Amino acid sequence: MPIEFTIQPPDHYAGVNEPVKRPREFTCFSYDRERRFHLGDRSLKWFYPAYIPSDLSRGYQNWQRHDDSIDEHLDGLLAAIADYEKQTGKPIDAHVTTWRGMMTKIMATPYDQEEWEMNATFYRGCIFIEENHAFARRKKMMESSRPARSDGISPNLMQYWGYKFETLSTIPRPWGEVSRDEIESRDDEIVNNMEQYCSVVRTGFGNTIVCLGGEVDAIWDAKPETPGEPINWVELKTSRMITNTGIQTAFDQKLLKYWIQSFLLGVPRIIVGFRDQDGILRSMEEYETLNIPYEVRRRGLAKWDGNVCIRFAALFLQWLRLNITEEGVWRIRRPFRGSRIELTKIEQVGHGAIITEEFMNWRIKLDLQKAKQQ
Amino acid sequence: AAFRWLSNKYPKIISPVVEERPIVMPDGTEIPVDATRPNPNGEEFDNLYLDMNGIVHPCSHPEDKPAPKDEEEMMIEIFKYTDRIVKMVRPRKILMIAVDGVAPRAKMNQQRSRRFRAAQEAKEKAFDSNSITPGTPFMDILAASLRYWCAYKLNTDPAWAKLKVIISDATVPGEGEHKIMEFIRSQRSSPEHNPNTRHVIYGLDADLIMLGLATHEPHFRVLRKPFIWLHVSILREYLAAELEVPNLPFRWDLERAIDDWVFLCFFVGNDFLPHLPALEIRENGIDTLTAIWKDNLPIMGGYLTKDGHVDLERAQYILNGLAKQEDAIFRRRREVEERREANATVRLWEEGYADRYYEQKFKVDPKDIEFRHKVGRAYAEGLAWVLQYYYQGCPSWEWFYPYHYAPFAADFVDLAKMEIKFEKGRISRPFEQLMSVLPAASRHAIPEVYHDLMTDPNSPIIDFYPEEFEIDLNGKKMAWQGVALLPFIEMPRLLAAMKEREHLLSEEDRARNEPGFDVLLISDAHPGLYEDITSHFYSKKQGAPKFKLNPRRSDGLAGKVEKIEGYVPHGSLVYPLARNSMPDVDYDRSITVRYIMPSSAHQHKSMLLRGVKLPPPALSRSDIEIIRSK
Ligand SMILES: [Mg+2]
Repeated sequence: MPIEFTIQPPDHYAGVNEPVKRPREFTCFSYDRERRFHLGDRSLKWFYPAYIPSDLSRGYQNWQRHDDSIDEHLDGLLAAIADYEKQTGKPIDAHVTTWRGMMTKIMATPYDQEEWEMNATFYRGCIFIEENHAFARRKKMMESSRPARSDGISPNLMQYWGYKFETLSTIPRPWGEVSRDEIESRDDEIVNNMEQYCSVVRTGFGNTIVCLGGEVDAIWDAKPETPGEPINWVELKTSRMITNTGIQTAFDQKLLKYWIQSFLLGVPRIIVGFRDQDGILRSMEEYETLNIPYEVRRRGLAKWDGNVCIRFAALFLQWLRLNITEEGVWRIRRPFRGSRIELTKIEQVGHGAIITEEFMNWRIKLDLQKAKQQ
Repeated sequence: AAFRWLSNKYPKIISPVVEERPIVMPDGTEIPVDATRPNPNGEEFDNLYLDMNGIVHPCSHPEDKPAPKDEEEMMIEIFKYTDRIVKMVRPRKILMIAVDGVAPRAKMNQQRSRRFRAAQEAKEKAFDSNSITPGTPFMDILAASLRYWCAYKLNTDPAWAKLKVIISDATVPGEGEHKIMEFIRSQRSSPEHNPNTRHVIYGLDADLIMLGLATHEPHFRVLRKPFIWLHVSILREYLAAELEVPNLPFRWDLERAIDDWVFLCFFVGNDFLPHLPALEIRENGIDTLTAIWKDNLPIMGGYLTKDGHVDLERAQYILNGLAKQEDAIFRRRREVEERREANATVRLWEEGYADRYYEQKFKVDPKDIEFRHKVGRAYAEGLAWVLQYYYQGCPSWEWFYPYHYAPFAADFVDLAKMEIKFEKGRISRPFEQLMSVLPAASRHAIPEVYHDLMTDPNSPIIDFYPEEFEIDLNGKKMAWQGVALLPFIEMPRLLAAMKEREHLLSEEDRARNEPGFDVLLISDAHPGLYEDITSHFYSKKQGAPKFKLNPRRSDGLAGKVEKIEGYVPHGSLVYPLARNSMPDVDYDRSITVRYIMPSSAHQHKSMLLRGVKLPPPALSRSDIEIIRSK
């Protein structure tokens, strides 16, 4: 028989305030413009705002793209954790490890109708999760095979109107150290999205403790003097101007995923840029990650509440910890408008490519150190 | 003149201070005003800065009192006035007391030109007001008295319990306003500085509002019987309406327009240079230059100033636009003056006027044209020095402008061809200031070993100390409006004459001539910084004697602090003067450290910080359309 988890209506999970253990950054890593991995914060940027009227379509022909046909699995996240374990002389206490994107798709599942598919594996009492890259690529081939809209807006142009706004809105050092010309000239810098800062956080829902990796765009000031204190991160986003309440509905539905995505890494502030339908930037606004659900609740135009997502994630993670107990690879799938998540064991032994041999060799060395210490 | 101009052009920038006054009891005792409550002005201020020579001079020769009979009576009046300000401002996070140190040479020449007149008036016609100068016995008594009063306040006034008190007394170089501005730049450069920090400054000079604009902190306030606020935010709304021009070939940017307007104000008049013949602020010379700037901004290809540096190629357009009008401005002036004075020697309103001017004032042959251009280039170098001194700290301590008079705009030729470079120089010692800026009448203020040099006919520098000198009233009505034709100091000759001797000074006098340090004082109540200073400098686990502040633990004061030698924490606080007119305290709750600013190795920048939230419009749609129409 196949194994299945039933997605109840939100009403079934609601009204219970399941506890969340506040996110702590405990290791971090950078990608540079040429996609070399480096430990630490060398690719982090400071926020500093754009010139209000500017053309987001400017420079589209020169955009340096990360090639999503390349599959990176978990590689940077496992490496950054393995360094923290080497520095501390102990395994981390988290027993589930993943990219934030899977955590978002899980937490959105009670409300979102979209299909998603994942590969997962178990090793030495710990669980690891990734998106199925083949499913993602096939879906993106099908989406790029659709006929164009009457406005002519390419999804690729929408995605460039993403990353251009991040280059217009950042600086490579705190405001005290950059020159004037390095702020004024930014309209003419060529955009790159291979360069990233990834933050790794320890977090937990109810009884289960989880380690999340994810991208963070920028910081508002300096990192704090000692670990584990709240950090003034910023997330930067773009969307069309809210010209009428029909757009406000779609925006207040986007805010569910924005809130989850910034909540899971403790990012306190979102800054949103609004384009017109040709691509000119027209305004910017500030939102606080604690208050987004409260504002959407107060407008009442969209019907979601994060306590459902949190408890659904806790129950689902616990259900994975009950059903998955041995090595090999499992596939998790959510059919389009499907009322049940599907689970199946697809490979009997090993990890496919979800885990590096370097990570296996490090954990083997660490368990040999536990035996030698005892 | 500057205030009468500002009040009449920009009246909405003013509002009266909300003052809460002490209760006086039936026995004549005073109940102190509890400053732990919210400020009654309806807005809360993080930082207060005192330009302390806005108090010390008034106390020594007041308009509305008899003068104090002795130095202790003067210090008590200084405390009464200083306490009254803090009670109405109630600063939550920093109080800074700045006292004038040794000044740059370009300022010393203006002080010399003031003090020789005061001495010749007293000679033609008790406490000598020249005693208020770095390195006198009086400034030593003040420098001790202020540290006592701050320590005593940190023991006995609950509103100061979380306050940092920063003192920069007369032993530390720079004038008070030019100390305070460097502290504000130091904080803006820090990565954790709150962009909505609220500041107040107290002082008498009209330059403080020009400095207010030049900070680019948006919520900044200026303060000056009742008191009034000037708000920098409201003046920025006036300038944003007035300076705008459509269809420029570059991105419009308000901070650059404000800096250009600030430069055009210092061009009309400042303390360092004589003002141009074509300009007086009473004639609205700022409007004339503003009109010229708005008319050339479409074709200069950009703004006149960039972060306190001036573009001399663009400056030529402004000076050409003035030069086309000088003969009309002189005719307009003389017509109005001769008309007014009929109804109530150089002949600026007749032809050939510039040849007679250069003959009578500079004593040159009028036919030497290139001398006029040389004076022009020297004046343009002066304008470049003045702007950097306000925006980027002191650019040279030894530069000065070597003439009693100013050139015409018609003399400013090819400014685009100039090279401007400055050398930092040596800051003068306190006695080197005292001998530069005192006439021989006040010599009781300085060590005896130098007295001969001021009065002996055989002195190698007697020519710097004339017993009488010419004043040219220059068609003005008062000796304070005219120019004193005093000789300029050849600085190497004076320094040689004081490098000789010096071994004759007392060990106290020799010690008094050394440079000082700033100090930070705090109360034992402070919720983090007192734990840090006691644990780091005074626990048995003694750390390094220099320490870095943390902005989350210091309430956003950013910088470094240093342990003081020979000081012992928490002994008895003793009042220093003879008659015990103020209390001692048996166990001092305060502690003291040396204080160091985060150094501006970079340029500062004329920009709003990220996270600035400007106040809502004080000007109405009607006020904006009125000023655009005017
Ligand atoms: Mg972003």
